Amino acid sequence: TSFQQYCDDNPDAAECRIYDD
Amino acid sequence: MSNLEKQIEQAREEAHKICDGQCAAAWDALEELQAEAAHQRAEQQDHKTSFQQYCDDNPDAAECRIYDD
Amino acid sequence: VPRGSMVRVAINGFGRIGRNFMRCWLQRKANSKLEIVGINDTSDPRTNAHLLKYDSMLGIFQDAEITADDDCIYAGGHAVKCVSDRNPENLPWSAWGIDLVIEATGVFTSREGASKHLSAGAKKVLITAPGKGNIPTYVVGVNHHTYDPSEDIVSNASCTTNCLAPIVKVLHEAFGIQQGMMTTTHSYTGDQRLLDASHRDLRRARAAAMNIVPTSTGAAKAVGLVIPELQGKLNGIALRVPTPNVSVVDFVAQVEKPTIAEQVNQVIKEASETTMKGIIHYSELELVSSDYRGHNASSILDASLTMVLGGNLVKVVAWYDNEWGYSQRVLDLAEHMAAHWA
Amino acid sequence: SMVRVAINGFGRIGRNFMRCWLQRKANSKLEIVGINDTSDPRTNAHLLKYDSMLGIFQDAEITADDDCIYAGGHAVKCVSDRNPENLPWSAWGIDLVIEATGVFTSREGASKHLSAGAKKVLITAPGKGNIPTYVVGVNHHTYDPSEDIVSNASCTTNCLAPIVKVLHEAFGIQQGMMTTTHSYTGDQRLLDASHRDLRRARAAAMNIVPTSTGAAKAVGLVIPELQGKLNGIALRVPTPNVSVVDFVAQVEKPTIAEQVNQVIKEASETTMKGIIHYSELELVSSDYRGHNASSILDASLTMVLGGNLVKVVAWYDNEWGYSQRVLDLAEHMAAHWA
Amino acid sequence: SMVRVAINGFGRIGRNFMRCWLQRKANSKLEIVGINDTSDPRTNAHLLKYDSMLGIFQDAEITADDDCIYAGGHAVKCVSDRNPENLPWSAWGIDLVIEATGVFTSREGASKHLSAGAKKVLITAPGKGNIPTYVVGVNHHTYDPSEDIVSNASCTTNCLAPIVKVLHEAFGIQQGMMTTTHSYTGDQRLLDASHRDLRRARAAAMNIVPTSTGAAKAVGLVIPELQGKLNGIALRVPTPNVSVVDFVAQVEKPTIAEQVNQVIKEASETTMKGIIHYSELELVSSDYRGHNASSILDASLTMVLGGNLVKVVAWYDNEWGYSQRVLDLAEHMAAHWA
Amino acid sequence: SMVRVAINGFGRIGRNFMRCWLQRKANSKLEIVGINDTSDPRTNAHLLKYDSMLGIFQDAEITADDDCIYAGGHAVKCVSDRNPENLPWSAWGIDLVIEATGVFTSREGASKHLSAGAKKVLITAPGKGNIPTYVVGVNHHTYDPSEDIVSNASCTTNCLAPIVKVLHEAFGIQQGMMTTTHSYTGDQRLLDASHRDLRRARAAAMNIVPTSTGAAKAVGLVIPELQGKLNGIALRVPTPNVSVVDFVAQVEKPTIAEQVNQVIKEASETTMKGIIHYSELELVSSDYRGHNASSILDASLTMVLGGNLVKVVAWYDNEWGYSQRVLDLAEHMAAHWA
Ligand SMILES: NC(=O)c1ccc[n+]([C@@H]2O[C@H](COP(=O)([O-])OP(=O)(O)OC[C@H]3O[C@@H](n4cnc5c(N)ncnc54)[C@H](O)[C@@H]3O)[C@@H](O)[C@H]2O)c1
Ligand SMILES: NC(=O)c1ccc[n+]([C@@H]2O[C@H](COP(=O)([O-])OP(=O)(O)OC[C@H]3O[C@@H](n4cnc5c(N)ncnc54)[C@H](O)[C@@H]3O)[C@@H](O)[C@H]2O)c1
Ligand SMILES: NC(=O)c1ccc[n+]([C@@H]2O[C@H](COP(=O)([O-])OP(=O)(O)OC[C@H]3O[C@@H](n4cnc5c(N)ncnc54)[C@H](O)[C@@H]3O)[C@@H](O)[C@H]2O)c1
Ligand SMILES: NC(=O)c1ccc[n+]([C@@H]2O[C@H](COP(=O)([O-])OP(=O)(O)OC[C@H]3O[C@@H](n4cnc5c(N)ncnc54)[C@H](O)[C@@H]3O)[C@@H](O)[C@H]2O)c1
Repeated sequence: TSFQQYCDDNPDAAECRIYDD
Repeated sequence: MSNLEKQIEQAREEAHKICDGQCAAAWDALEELQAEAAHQRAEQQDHKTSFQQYCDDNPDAAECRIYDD
Repeated sequence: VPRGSMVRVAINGFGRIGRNFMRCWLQRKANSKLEIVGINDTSDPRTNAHLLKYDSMLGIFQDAEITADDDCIYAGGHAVKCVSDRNPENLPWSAWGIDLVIEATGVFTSREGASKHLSAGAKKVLITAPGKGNIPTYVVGVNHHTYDPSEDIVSNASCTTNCLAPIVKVLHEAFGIQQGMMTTTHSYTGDQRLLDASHRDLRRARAAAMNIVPTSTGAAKAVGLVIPELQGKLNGIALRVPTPNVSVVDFVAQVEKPTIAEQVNQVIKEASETTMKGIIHYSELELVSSDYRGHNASSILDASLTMVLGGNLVKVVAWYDNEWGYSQRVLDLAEHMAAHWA
Repeated sequence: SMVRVAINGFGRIGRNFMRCWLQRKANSKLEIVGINDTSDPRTNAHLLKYDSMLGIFQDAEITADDDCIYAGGHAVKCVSDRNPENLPWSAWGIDLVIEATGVFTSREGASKHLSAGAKKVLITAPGKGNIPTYVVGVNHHTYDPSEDIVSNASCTTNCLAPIVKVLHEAFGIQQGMMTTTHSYTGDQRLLDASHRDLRRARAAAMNIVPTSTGAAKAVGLVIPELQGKLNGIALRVPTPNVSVVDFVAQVEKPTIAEQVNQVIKEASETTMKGIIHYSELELVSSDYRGHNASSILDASLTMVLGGNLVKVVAWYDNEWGYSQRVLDLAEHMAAHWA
Repeated sequence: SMVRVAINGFGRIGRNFMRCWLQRKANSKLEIVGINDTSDPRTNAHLLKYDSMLGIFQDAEITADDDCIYAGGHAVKCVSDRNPENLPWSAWGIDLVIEATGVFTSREGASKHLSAGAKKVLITAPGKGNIPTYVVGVNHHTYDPSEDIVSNASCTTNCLAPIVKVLHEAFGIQQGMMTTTHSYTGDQRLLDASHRDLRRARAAAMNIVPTSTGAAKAVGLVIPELQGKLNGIALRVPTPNVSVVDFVAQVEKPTIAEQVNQVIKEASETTMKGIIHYSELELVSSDYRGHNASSILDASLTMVLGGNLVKVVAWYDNEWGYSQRVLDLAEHMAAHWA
Repeated sequence: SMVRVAINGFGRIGRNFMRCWLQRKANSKLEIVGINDTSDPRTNAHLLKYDSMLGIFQDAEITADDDCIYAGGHAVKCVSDRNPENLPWSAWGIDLVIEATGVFTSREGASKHLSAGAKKVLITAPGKGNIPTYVVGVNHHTYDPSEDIVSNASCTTNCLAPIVKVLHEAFGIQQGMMTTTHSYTGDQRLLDASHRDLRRARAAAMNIVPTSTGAAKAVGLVIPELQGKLNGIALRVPTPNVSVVDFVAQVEKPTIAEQVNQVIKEASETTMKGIIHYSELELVSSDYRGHNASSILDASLTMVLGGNLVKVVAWYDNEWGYSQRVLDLAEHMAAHWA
């Protein structure tokens, strides 16, 4: 999707962070 | 009372096992641990804190509610 | 109470459970066998009518008007007489013809304490909590048909027991549960202090809305009361977290029949569509706690979280609305007692 | 020569006051020798040490037995009687009782400590009736040594009154409205449950809760010129500590925001030093945990319209900052004992 | 025929607006046909249905595929382009764009929709620059049908302005101070992290966070007589929705609290019906979740000092009540389409 | 000489690590000389000093200009570039980069530091692929000085693995299930908003939020005997810091709760001193803020059924505790620089 590529170009954006804790 | 509650439970099982004479002494031996368990809870009632007596008298107060969630 | 006549019900303790139960009955009053006619609480009718209508969790009550004077609360013109006495021996259960008392104060959970309603003139008592001593305990969907009308004092267990027992029953009949560990990540409840303050329990003493608070729980051992074959084979703890409602049970079981997470989900899904319909809901959605506000099921299995290791170590996760879901079961047990009143 | 102190009500204020005294113990004319509270001593030693707001107490070791709480060797006798007339104040030689239960703020309630053998009572709350009320830095020097029952007012009163006094002498306050966006307290309910106040009855950490504030009446007590000229409300919000007061005053001498901030800044460096702190930093409520000032003016929030309508905003730690002032008032009563 | 609508930005306001229109569609002149957003239609359908604040959506079925969101069989086309110049507004036949991203509030930014093919833009926020601002019930009937970009102001302005217009026409407002004790919004940070605003950088659910606001000054846009006579601040508190406005006004005509409440009550029953609600109930913030009014006056909190210093308190659901006004303004624009 | 350190990502872990090193600067082989972050030095100095969780930094003074942050007279050079290939690691003589952005967790992205001039990099998160993972106290002695990119695992793995290693070497862990009741972190949205994870999308401070986690399987990376024998999930709850691990293990050698506590207590006093803390106190989450141990066993919650099913519960400060281990691992690499 365009949403999935957005998180590829902005992995640090709020919609894209995954902290494995 | 982790040991006295477990021994009263086994002395009642031992009472039912022998009866199901020796059946009379098994019931008499059980009542001697129930008479001492009444002695242990009675002495605990003497040295109860004023806070603990407060929660007995006000079990619904904010300092005394215990909800088993 | 002749057949067709309502079982006259009084609520003792108009708190979270008492008011949740009242709003539950109000929405199901159409085909109910109960008539709520009395309330005893440490507060007054005008304060309690306000709290019944304006609920921070359930919202404003929409269905019927809620009014109060000095003596009664009116829920749609239906009058509920009110009284304020902490000693249930003094309560006017004889004068009001009370058949069933909903014991929701949290302090009269022993037989001696709950029997004080019987002394006052009530015929039966339903405790909205685990009973102390050998009080017959029931979980709807698990063993409520074992209820016998010759019992005057019963217990509907806790919210966690009502969530765990149906799951444990399904897993035990499918794979044979040998041991089981439970943790309930539970919303905070009224027994915790709002800020650090006096309490008999050093952990309930701590500020509830800014703390993860462990407490010991009997809810896991209580399953052995409704599933007697598993007595002494289950144990668990509780962790109160800063949410006001909705909780989640985490259960890890050592089972006999080797399996995988896929089969555990299918077996629970199958039971939720047959014997456990209305008690267990099977969900494959990625939801959070707020989405389960008002859910009527006792357990909502979060299927995405099921996992199995070595074929014998099973982990299942189930949601429950500890206020509304539990109160739906209190009403369900009360309706079942009414249908077999004798 | 030391003034022997007993704390009645070992709650938030009682335990904050205790930790305040332990840190300032080397210069004190007070000696805490007794505690009365619902809890036993062992429970209270645990609550005194482990605090969700103040953290674990680090200065001295805290232990207890059936009879006493021990704070670094120093023993504090403990009892649990909720009727103050039964309290062993004569047997303990108690001179000053810190009344912090919240339920003995009337003259007849606080006087029960006097019957038990205490000489003076300091109520950590607004009094009921004609009980002399004081705010340190505003009117505490008017304290008469013959008064046996006094009140340290409320936390919002101790924050607003020093700023009101400074603004009044500088510009002349004619009328004034207040609103304190206030952290919730133990008086509120964790979940919806019955309460005298139908709004404090509602889940504290889930709601903005409008309610009354003691500063609406008490500021006029410590600044008698302004009796009947100030009013306002409180907004209890889901924070466990630290609050902020919003004061909009109608003043006589027209001014601007820079001059208002200048007047308070100068006062914070001289007459109000240690009472008002002047801050131009962009902080939030957590940053003022443990602050010793009664008021911290957030200078960047000051604004004036038409010269006569002035808005000032001030922070305060309602638990710690107020308990510091309770200690200050108790130290002052010890210095002027008779 | 219908006015075809596209939503730019499917966030809190974009999704609340969608729910408002789904409930009010039976008597609507607008048809929501397209959505542009960061997310894919599947993620947005899930978030539209499951809402931590509004609960599960009840009125309509909501599903999605890779191309559309289906709100009751009605296919809503979805696209994910963050440059509005590229948006397919020409192909989709878009007439009106609900600009709810929060980043296209200038005319240069909002006009990117006009280049894409849209005919008008409604900014769900204050406009930057010379953009016509409207508050329904205050000045929306001054709407010029020839304007192509308009602003519905902010949620706080929508709460304060109707109360201000009633008080000014009744008593003559000379100056006015405001503080909105406000629920935190997505603009703040969950934990301490970088931000252009050093206060908004701080953990929102942990702090009372003061922040500046133009909502009080913005009232002068919709009530030109009061330009420059109002100012205010904002305090963000740990609640997720529902806020409250505290307004202290200096008025010309002396009055009392009973008359202030009676004037607002009468306006709420006549001219300001559906905009201002009058409540004498003792409620808290959670009780106003989903309220349709722009301002709910808390009548028992009204205070007046000296006749000319008036204090009023007004609730507002900053998400739902404002979204109802966004819908209201959009239907008004559709009724006057030119 | 001293190993020169650069911090990539001045977030919760980045700034916690900084404050950890500042308090241990006297006994350290590391010198923090550079920061790269999306924010400016003045904003980051403000956040470093004023921390909602840790409080106001008291040890040394913190200032900034356009180019540097100053901590205790020590200058820390700053830069703002999201692409690590552009960073001045060569010109600054950077030896070890602390990768704390959470974005460059693979050898591909982390090697860009090496291309820029850096010699080694320590990733403050689980790695993606061929990256050696280390948990201090479990396997950090197996570190090879020739490894250029390493991972310090997650905070949960650092809490669970020392407990697992102790239980495994005493009773033999066959299988094990984990659930971490976890404080919310920065990857969750404040209000319901777009996110590739539908549960992280939901309002963090309003929900219990389950998420998947590899922290339990990552224990197999550091205890290779247990590869594929451990699994678990996470439940994020509305607390800002401090978490707790619930571990249910299937065990070979039969045992009871008393012996399990004796073993872990024995380990915490000898082989695992400083890594595991054994606690018999009835504390809550707030009491473990700032605790330096990786795991604090709540001995009161230990329980065993049938001899083979063991449940142990351990606390951990996911921010401060993990940051202490990042420092410990970095100090270990400086001692084995080769
Ligand atoms: N809330 C839950 O999640 C939940 C779920 C299942 C079971 N329970 C159990 O149900 C019981 C009720 O819990 P709750 O959450 O409603 O607590 P609560 O404090 O909200 O309600 C208690 C109510 O009972 C009243 N009360 C107390 N003592 C009384 C007396 N002597 N006479 C008359 N009224 C009295 C109080 O005024 C209050 O209104 C508890 O034992 C709890 O363990 C609670
Ligand atoms: N917390 C604040 O922000 C704040 C600030 C200023 C003033 N105050 C005032 O200080 C007073 C104390 O408030 P708090 O927040 O500490 O309340 P709290 O509930 O935290 O403390 C009250 C303590 O007194 C005890 N207590 C109650 N009744 C008693 C009795 N009859 N005998 C003995 N002990 C009894 C309780 O067990 C509790 O430990 C209140 O009147 C409050 O209005 C509070
Ligand atoms: N929430 C409130 O309380 C409130 C009230 C009144 C007005 N407002 C205003 O309404 C506006 C919406 O705010 P919100 O609360 O919905 O914030 P939000 O973050 O919840 O909504 C923003 C949405 O827009 C999307 N978006 C951002 N940039 C985009 C782009 N270039 N292209 C397409 N989509 C994009 C984001 O993915 C997000 O879903 C804001 O300007 C705010 O000032 C908010
Ligand atoms: N916070 C915890 O509890 C915790 C514990 C253990 C491990 N971790 C891990 O540590 C990592 C850090 O997480 P956090 O909690 O500090 O999150 P955070 O958002 O607080 O920290 C991220 C910081 O990195 C910066 N950043 C992002 N992308 C960047 C880029 N391309 N270039 C430069 N700077 C950039 C951001 O500005 C932000 O300040 C995460 O991967 C997390 O999984 C977190």
